[PDB]
Amino acid sequence: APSFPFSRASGPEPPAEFAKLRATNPVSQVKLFDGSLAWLVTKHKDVCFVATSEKLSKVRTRQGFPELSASGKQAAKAKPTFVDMDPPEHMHQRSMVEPTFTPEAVKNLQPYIQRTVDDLLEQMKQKGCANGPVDLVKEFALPVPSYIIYTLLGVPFNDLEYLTQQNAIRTNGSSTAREASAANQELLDYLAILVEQRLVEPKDDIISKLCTEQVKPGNIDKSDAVQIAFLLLVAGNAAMVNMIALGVATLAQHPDQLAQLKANPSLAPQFVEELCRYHTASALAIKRTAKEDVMIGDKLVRANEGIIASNQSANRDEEVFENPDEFNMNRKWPPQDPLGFGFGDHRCIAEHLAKAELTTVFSTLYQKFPDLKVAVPLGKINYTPLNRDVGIVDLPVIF
Ligand code: HEM
Repeated sequence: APSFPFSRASGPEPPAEFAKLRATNPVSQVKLFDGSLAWLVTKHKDVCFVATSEKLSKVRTRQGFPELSASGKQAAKAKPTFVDMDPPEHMHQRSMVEPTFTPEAVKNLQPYIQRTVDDLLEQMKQKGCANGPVDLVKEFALPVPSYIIYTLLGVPFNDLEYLTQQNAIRTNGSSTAREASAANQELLDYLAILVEQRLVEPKDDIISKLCTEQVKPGNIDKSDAVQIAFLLLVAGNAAMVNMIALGVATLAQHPDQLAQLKANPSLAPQFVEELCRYHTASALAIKRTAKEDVMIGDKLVRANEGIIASNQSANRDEEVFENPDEFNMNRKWPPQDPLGFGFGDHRCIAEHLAKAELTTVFSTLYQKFPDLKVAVPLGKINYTPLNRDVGIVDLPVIF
């Protein structure tokens, strides 16, 4: 059984194994870092099955849970938030914070999203690039999602810059373990103060709603509110930053599509759909154990065995997506959903918000900067480590 996670074939490419497995061994066992085994599912239909089957559990205290790193086992001991709950606990908690993320609520947030993007672009323009290229990640891909989720959560404007830097430190590959941990605990400490403040004087933010609607009635306690707020901050931010950077890189790699997008910013929704299919920035979240035996394709997954369903692989499944390794923003979409945001009950709470952030970025960035260029050869872009989720660390640009 091969060691999993697999390493990307190269900076921007999925691991090579998936294509071979889809063709020859679509449900197979892999070996995790601790020597334990897990079933790896690679076809779109089977990923959807795993995502929705009521015979499978996200509860990490079940033995056989496929923890992928030593730190993952550590984290499994803490009180779970809804990301790791099954029904009925899952929606009991997830519903406490869904209202901000509904399609309609996101539609009404569009002018706020646009303003945030515009303001960061204007700053970038005034900082300029007269002495040399600037880092698109630091100056734009990082602050856009960070500023939005922090503001939604209830952080005041003045504190965004420092807290954006510290949340980045948490996940920067360059951070030492100490630095990352300190930044983590620091964000938690910050959030705990905000919870105290909003319990005394609520404001129009997600933390206040937790406080008034859940803490004060005794449905959850203050610590729970902190953890839920924290989940919402850290679950998707690194993914968003990576999707923005990858989109810029992908457009540079496919100049005619950049040309099309500049000529018609109304193509941004379809560009984002293709981007979220092609670059599966969160590929390791659809994990389960079997509560009882379940058949998947030609395999029996027994009770207490772990399963990993690769939405990355699903998104490249030739049976669903014609010419799947072709980036094509004019793609003719099939009836089956791309799985960038997962599937089933646990499907990304923020899918609508993420897509709105990305659409706003890709309908504005090249209007503001029609001559934006990556300022290193595309071959030399600094991607995330090949054994981690796809992403970009920094991206020098000129404009
Ligand atoms: C482009 C950016 C993003 C991508 C690609 C993405 C992708 C994902 C994927 C693959 C999952 C797993 C869903 C499943 O279990 O089937 C997920 C879950 C989740 N995401 Fe995102 N995400 C993104 C942005 C966000 C943002 C902006 C937030 C927060 C605001 C967020 C919050 C969450 C949470 C809380 C969950 C857990 C949902 C549950 O288990 O009920 N995500 N996301």
